[PDB]
Amino acid sequence: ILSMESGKVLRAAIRLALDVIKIDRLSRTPRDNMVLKLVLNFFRNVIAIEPGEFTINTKKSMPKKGITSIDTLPPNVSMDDI
Amino acid sequence: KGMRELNPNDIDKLINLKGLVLRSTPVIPDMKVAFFKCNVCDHTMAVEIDRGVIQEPARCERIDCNEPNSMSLIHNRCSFADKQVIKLQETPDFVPDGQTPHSISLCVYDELVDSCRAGDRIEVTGTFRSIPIRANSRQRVLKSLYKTYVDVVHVKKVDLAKIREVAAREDLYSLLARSIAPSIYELEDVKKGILLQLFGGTNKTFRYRGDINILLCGDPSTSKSQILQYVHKITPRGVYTSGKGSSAVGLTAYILVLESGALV
Amino acid sequence: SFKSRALNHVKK
DNA sequence: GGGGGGGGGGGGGGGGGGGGGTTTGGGGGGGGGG
DNA sequence: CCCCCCCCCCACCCCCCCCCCCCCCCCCCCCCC
Ligand SMILES: [Zn+2]
Repeated sequence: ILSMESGKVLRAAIRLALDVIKIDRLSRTPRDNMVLKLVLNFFRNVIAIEPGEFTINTKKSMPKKGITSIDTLPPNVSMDDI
Repeated sequence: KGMRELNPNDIDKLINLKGLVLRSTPVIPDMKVAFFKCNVCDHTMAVEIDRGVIQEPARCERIDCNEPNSMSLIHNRCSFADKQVIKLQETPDFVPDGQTPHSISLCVYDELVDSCRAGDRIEVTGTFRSIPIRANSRQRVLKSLYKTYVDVVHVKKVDLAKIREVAAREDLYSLLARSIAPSIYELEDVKKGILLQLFGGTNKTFRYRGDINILLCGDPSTSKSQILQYVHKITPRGVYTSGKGSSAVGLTAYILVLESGALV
Repeated sequence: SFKSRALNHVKK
């Protein structure tokens, strides 16, 4: 979302919001109010995605070495991408 | 005191041995400080190696992490001293000649590495040492009789104002010519030619060389061999041999590896 | 449920 | 309002089970005989 | 000087280790003084 065409989908999202900001404060129906709210939730979510915590079962004891690494990124991602 | 004479009383003392270097290892890395990085929190700590044992931290140092068994050794961020092992032989001069010379391993360290080479007769001063050796590397089990070595702390082998004062002399051609072999008849054209051979010419890299080459002809019944012997003593890095039956490869280089012959 | 513990990169 | 006792979690010790630990031929180099 | 020879070089028990289980200790929470 952030990379593709310098993130042109972000301008797509604001344009979708602008096409209900043009109309009157009252003319924004419940559907229009919801649509603007969903656009904000989109931008919020895109900010909010973050690498997960490496969460381990504790029934079985630890070996003679601990966890080999906490890195939970997928192979096609670097942390700078995020 | 002789290599043959070392005994269990010496085992922690400082000793000094005269001997011949047979050969040496390459430089061997010896870890002086270990470097431990936490797999969880990426914190790092350093441990000095104590008597060859890594004092590994069992839990991570940072109290805000303190995970057990989480530290791992980052090999190439550890810090290393230099070690080298050399096989030092009892000289064939000192042996009771009916039986073999002994030899002893010595450990030499840091900038004392490569202080000597194969064929060097040296003194080495060091602590005599002994260590056990394992019956099998998979086990702690040790063999009863220890290995022994000397752990060295010093080594030894076996100006222009004066030069300028001589340089002004008028008899200097004959003066240097007589000096090469005053014990032999004066033959000073031979001695002067050899003196020029000792000086040598100059060089140019664009092939030619600043060498000089001489052949002593004449009868077999004359002193020329003795002149050659003195010149071989005088020169810094020469060789002596003889040509009868001398192989084209034996004189030069021979065969796996190729080793250099007398001329090379 | 499976008794377990969470390990977090942000405290590196 | 502080200290004791009860209950639950976490760590360490101890035991048990398992796996590992020289001849023959060929080419090339080097030396000796016709 | 040339060719052949021959020499070299090479292809069952015991220890360490790991896994599993049980107990003990230490902390937290609740009650009693
Ligand atoms: Zn840590």
